[PDB]
Amino acid sequence: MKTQVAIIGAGPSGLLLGQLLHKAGIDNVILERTTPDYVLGRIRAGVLEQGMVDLLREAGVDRRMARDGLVHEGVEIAFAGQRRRIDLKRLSGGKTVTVYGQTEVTRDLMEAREASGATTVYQAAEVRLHDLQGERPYVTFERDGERLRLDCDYIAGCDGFHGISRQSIPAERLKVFERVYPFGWLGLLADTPPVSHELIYANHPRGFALCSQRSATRSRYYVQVPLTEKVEDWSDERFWTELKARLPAEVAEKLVTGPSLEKSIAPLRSFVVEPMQHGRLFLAGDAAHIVPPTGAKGLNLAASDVSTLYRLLLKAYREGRGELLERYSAICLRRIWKAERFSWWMTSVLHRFPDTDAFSQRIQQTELEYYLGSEAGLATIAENYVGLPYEE
Amino acid sequence: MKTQVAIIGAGPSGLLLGQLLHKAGIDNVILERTTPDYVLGRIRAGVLEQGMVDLLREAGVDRRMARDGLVHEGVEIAFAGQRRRIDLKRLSGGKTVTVYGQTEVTRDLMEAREASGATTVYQAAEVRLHDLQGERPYVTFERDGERLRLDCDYIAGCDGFHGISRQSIPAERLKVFERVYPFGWLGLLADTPPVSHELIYANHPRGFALCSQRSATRSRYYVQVPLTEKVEDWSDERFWTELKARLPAEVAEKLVTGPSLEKSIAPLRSFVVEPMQHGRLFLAGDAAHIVPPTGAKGLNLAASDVSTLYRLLLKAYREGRGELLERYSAICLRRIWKAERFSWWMTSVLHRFPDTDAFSQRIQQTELEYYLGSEAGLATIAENYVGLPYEE
Ligand SMILES: Cc1cc2nc3c(=O)[nH]c(=O)nc-3n(C[C@H](O)[C@H](O)[C@H](O)COP(=O)(O)OP(=O)(O)OC[C@H]3O[C@@H](n4cnc5c(N)ncnc54)[C@H](O)[C@@H]3O)c2cc1C
Ligand SMILES: Cc1cc2nc3c(=O)[nH]c(=O)nc-3n(C[C@H](O)[C@H](O)[C@H](O)COP(=O)(O)OP(=O)(O)OC[C@H]3O[C@@H](n4cnc5c(N)ncnc54)[C@H](O)[C@@H]3O)c2cc1C
Repeated sequence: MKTQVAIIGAGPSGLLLGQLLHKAGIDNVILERTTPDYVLGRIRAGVLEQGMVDLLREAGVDRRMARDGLVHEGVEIAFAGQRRRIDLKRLSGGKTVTVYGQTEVTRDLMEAREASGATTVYQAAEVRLHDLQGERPYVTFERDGERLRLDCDYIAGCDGFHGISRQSIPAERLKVFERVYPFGWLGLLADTPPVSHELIYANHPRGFALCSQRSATRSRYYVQVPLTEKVEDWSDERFWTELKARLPAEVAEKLVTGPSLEKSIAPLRSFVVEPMQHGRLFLAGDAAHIVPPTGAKGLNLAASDVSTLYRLLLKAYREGRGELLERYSAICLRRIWKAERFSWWMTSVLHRFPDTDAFSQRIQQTELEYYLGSEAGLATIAENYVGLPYEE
Repeated sequence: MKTQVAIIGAGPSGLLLGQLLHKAGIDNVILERTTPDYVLGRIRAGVLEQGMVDLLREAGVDRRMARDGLVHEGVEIAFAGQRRRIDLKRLSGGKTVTVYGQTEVTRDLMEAREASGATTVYQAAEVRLHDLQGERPYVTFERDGERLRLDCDYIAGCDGFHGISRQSIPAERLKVFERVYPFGWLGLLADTPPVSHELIYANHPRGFALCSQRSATRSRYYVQVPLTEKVEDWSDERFWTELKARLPAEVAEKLVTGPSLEKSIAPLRSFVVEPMQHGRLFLAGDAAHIVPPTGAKGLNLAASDVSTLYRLLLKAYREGRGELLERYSAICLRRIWKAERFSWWMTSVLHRFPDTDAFSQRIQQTELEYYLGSEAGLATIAENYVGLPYEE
């Protein structure tokens, strides 16, 4: 079989890239290691930037989002007995963020692809990339015991952190930057009304806590835990008690608790690889970089990578301007590094780090006091939170 | 579940390590991504060093090998109209090599493990390593939809070039050395009597050819092909004609051809990673390094890595000398680099390289003439071919 653009991974990155391209008349095939069900079981993201929202509208998959999504105009940070609200809309110049789960975005994209008739091969086992530096690269994979070959012009590696794409580039050609945090996030999804109409990020001595949501009757809560914890050691009962302990009393007493639909621990890390392409292979999303969930940038950076790749592929196919693809990494890395710096900053001021001396604790507290009390400080959080502008 | 040593991959490396350890009283669990059948379908190696042979005897899996294996005392190199034999036995000081297929070695090891009652989990999907730098590392995997956790003290990554082990070590902690050759080997396994009682490595203007065997009625032939070739473009008919064209007439006319049992193309590469361990994780075999098949060192280097790891694990468990494990990489890398240099040398003097000027062609030919005509030159090939001594 042959196609123009072969896409590895049917998560939001690949599906969004594949929708945009198909819409523009560029044939693409998506190869996914697992099943649609497995993909749909990942809870993950809840916060989307305006740029992600417009990209979904452009891809023609925004009906359900425009209806069910919640537009948020502010967020709250609670520390040292105080609760400070950041007016994102006012401080960022009218920009806002949208709360719509990643499961929903994925489901909408999967349905739009299903209907369009575009090719999608699930349970594509043992995917291997070949002739990346040639003019005719190809992908081999196993479907029901038989190994097929897919010929293409370009390959978009949208296979996540553990995908085959990044591994297929000669190690000596990549420079990795990584930071692993000494804690993870224990998340709990419940069918209960959220405790606030906006998100509450909390720095507490016992550790970080976050009050999020998915809709008016579905909440998502998180608490910072050491990497040595096991999810089975955390009953719903234990989670609620711990969460309550980390929140302001007035917030904790208004909390409607209930049994969990999902519970899991996500470890935290920062990771960037440079460059993000090799020959005819271009990395996008988690395949190229990871940001701690604190700044809500992962899925959103996946979106800007995809918007950039799509627009460069359009010029190549439509305008015969293939030389432009060489600019992929430079354009993306600029936005990636700034979003990494913000996610790193948020993570450092909101979490409890092991082995912290007196001076550092005081500086962490002072960072919050200064940034949340200065009009200029608030603006730096707001513009970064809503999302820095996409480069052209 | 808990065990002492968790082993990733049931190829010869993991099975051999697991047999040795079990025999010494150290419990180990082997996790394999595929099925026993898939493992048994890989043809691969045919030449074993004396050190590999003694290691199999020590592991108590040499009955069938001692019976069916063919001990070779010499090899032949054909170039420029000449056929020169290297008397390995005489030039290396009595050492020889043994021809016994890797499929057989694997089958013998699998049966010995089956009988011993030692744990082996096939179709162990989505294997992930955790807490490598801790005192209690663990492995998570999926077996029939359910994700299990395996606790252990040490983890031996014997999962090959594309395994999860090497990928689990922080990229910034490893320094990769790699060379990819512009050609691959098209191999053909036939149920016919070999053309010679010894192997024939041939440098011919059309490219490299190799006459090997598995037994008195089963041969293995190879011809050098560009990376752009597809196995389906090579009929048995086309292979035999090409092979015949690359061999000395007297050899080519004695050739008994026949339909193929197996046909495949293996690309050539040199690859070394330094160090070969991280915390409680130790890499072995193809997971740590790849050598072009020309010098017949891959499986053999896997054996010395395993012999070293086993002996260091024995001191740790039996003698409480865990500090010795830190020496793993230094000991192995010494043997690896020398076997890499030899495999690289063999590859460069026996193959046709694209874009070679007149001077280089003459030097390649002169290398053969000198090394095959000097008693000292012959000895350097012989001692390296039989295998350099294992370090203690
Ligand atoms: C707890 C948590 C909270 C988060 N919150 C936010 C938030 O509020 N906002 C935000 O922007 N980000 C957030 N993120 C991040 C976001 O979820 C990820 O960045 C996003 O899922 C990345 O999408 P991707 O398409 O790049 O890959 P992924 O979602 O990982 O999907 C990659 C796909 O490729 C497939 N694949 C892997 N290997 C292969 C192979 N060899 N062959 C074929 N297919 C393969 C995988 O099965 C998978 O389907 C959060 C993440 C977590 C963990
Ligand atoms: C054409 C050719 C000829 C050769 N000739 C010779 C010869 O004559 N002599 C010689 O010494 N060498 C030779 N070699 C090399 C030799 O075959 C390899 O070095 C040897 O197979 C390495 O063994 P290993 O156990 O390290 O791995 P492998 O044989 O690759 O096995 C690794 C195992 O790990 C499994 N695995 C992979 N990923 C995972 C995962 N995520 N989870 C669990 N399991 C996983 C794989 O399924 C596989 O079963 C030759 C190779 C080739 C290709």
